[PDB]
Amino acid sequence: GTHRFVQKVEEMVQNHMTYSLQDVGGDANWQLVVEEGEMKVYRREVEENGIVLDPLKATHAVKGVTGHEVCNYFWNVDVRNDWETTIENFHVVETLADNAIIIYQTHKRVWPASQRDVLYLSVIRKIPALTENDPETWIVCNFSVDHDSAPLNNRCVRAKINVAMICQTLVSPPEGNQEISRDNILCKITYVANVNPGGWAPASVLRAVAKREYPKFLKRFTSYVQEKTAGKPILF
Ligand SMILES: CCCCCCCCCCCCCC(=O)N[C@@H](CO)C[C@@H](O)c1ccccc1
Repeated sequence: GTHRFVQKVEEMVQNHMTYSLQDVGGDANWQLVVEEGEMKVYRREVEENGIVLDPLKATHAVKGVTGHEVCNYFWNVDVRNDWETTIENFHVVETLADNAIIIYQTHKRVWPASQRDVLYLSVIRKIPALTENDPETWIVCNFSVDHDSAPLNNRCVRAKINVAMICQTLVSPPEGNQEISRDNILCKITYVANVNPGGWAPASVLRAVAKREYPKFLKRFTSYVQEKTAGKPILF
């Protein structure tokens, strides 16, 4: 890439590829707090100076869609309002490259506290597979940056985030005369969110809200991808 954020991008992608994919089922620092179908949501309870920082990690398996398609839909701001429910307003501050943009958005008051805004670079990347026996990996990384055109606000507390949707397509070609259809593909998703609320709020409530809102998002967003891609040619 040309843009000034290319080095930071690579470091964020690499951290997610090494630390975010790590299996969290047997990790006793993590707690499985939501299960429904193929979806599991885990959290690690962390606070600094009384501020709840709990890392969130979800895993999902979604039939009939690819990692490329799920990542495309997650990244593409032209469809954000089709699925996102926690945002009041957003706009693109800057386009850095064809796969990378900076976004400013304000969120609905889902917490018992001042309204939050966030200012993040959103980038979509493909990580090639080492062999044709393995899945290619598609990732969208959303991470807080600074921008002159979006300074701190009077009205909102500036949250900071480090989020990744990491997706891999598994395929199971059919036995004989049939061509591959969407019944033969499944997308494995890992979604990780590390959110700094930028100020204090009761932890009990913040945790209740995260337990509610992330599984809600994931079900609605993945369903939306399934609907919008149904009966379409598969994008690997
Ligand atoms: C910025 C803190 C204010 C929101 C408080 C938490 C609400 C839970 C949101 C669940 C849905 C996450 C959807 C999600 O991942 N959304 C994208 C696109 O809007 C931006 C994102 O990477 C993010 C993650 C987490 C918080 C805000 C924004």
